[PDB]
Amino acid sequence: CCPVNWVEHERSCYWFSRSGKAWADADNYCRLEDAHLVVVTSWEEQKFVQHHIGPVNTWMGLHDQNGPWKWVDGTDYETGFKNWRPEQPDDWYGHGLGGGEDCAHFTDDGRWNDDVCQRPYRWVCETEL
Ligand SMILES: [Ca+2]
Ligand SMILES: [Ca+2]
Ligand SMILES: [Ca+2]
Repeated sequence: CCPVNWVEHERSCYWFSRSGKAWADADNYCRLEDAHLVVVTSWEEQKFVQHHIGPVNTWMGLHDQNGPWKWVDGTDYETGFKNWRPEQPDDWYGHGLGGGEDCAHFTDDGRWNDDVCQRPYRWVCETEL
């Protein structure tokens, strides 16, 4: 069973924030719930998450902080589902905040973008039943 206020979908429980945090803080929040930032592995799961977040920048459990792109729960990135907006990920430095872009988020249309990990975005936690 999923906890109260969590949403069950295909053997996973999801929690959709209605507040924003920097990626590291969202990551910590999910771990303290015995969960992890959402790991998207199919078009079905992608459509499900999109439905609940709406047209809002939302962090997921995908990052390339100090190494290649990796899912927070160990799921393989190279052989897995991807939904990047064409021309992403670009590791952009042009925001002028220092560094590239190391954290993935759903954009307003659901396609993914890599962005500055310090930005405060909403987030999604996931746990597997
Ligand atoms: Ca998942
Ligand atoms: Ca990067
Ligand atoms: Ca980008």
